[PDB]
Amino acid sequence: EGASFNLEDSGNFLCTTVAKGDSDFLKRLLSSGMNPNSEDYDHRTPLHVAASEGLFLMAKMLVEAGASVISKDRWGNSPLDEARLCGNKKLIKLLEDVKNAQSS
Amino acid sequence: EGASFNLEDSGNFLCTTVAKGDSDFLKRLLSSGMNPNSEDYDHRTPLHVAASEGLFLMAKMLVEAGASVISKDRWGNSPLDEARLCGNKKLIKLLEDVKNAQSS
Amino acid sequence: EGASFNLEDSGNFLCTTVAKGDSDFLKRLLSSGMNPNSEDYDHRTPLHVAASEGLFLMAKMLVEAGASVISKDRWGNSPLDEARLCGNKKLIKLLEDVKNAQSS
Repeated sequence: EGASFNLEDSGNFLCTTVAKGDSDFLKRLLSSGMNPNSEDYDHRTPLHVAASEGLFLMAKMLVEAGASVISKDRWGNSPLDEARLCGNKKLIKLLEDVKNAQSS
Repeated sequence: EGASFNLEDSGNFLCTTVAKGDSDFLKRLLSSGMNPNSEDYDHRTPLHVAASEGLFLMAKMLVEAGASVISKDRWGNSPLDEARLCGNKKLIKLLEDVKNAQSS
Repeated sequence: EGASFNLEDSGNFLCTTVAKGDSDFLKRLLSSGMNPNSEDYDHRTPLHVAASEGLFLMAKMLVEAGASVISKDRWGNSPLDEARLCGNKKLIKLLEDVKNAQSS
């Protein structure tokens, strides 16, 4: 039938979702179609949070959800760059592939 | 009678309140006795968030409520450091004076 | 009553648990008798595979349980070597310090 979450700070809620690590909850959220590109008061995406804490799994779910790897936080660099600094080379290369496809 | 907010991730919620920008709401929350400097998933205290926003008054009552100037973000920077990034001389001076008071 | 898992190749099953991602299960195992230093056919502790896969939380749990981060697998690579393979700074530092304290 159709409903929109329209949660206040939905992006921040997703960032926190990413933070706590309830994987099933975030798969359900992206299943409904919640935009992972929504930022926060820090203007950081949930993808930023996943990269910063190095959540390869959660970040790739957000990537299939359409999160922008090239949307850069106000001071914090692109989520891919955030991943580069945090480490988790696997995450860096995956987000690198994303970034290529996205920038195209 | 004895009342607690009992807010998990209460620092995160205070950061979302900073995002709202409602000084009155924030004052009420603080007056209820909640300022545990719980930072955020991004390890950014609500004082850090307000400093990044450029906020002075809301940062002011956050400082008086108990949020220490020595608190660190994910980068480990003080809210005074984030105000230095902001450059608001009144905010920088406020956090600087409180920092000098608190260093002892 | 004095119960122990007594599992054969329990290290391999621990590593498989790390592959699954169920952190609570692994925590229960290590808290109920499982030794985090248990290896596999490749002489890899769950720290080994966890650091290779970059699973910061679960390698953290076995570090809390306490396992050798100097132990070399079949490749002659320590869980520190696997952390370097992952590149995640948080891991790299965490296993570095824990390995240093234990190696002494």
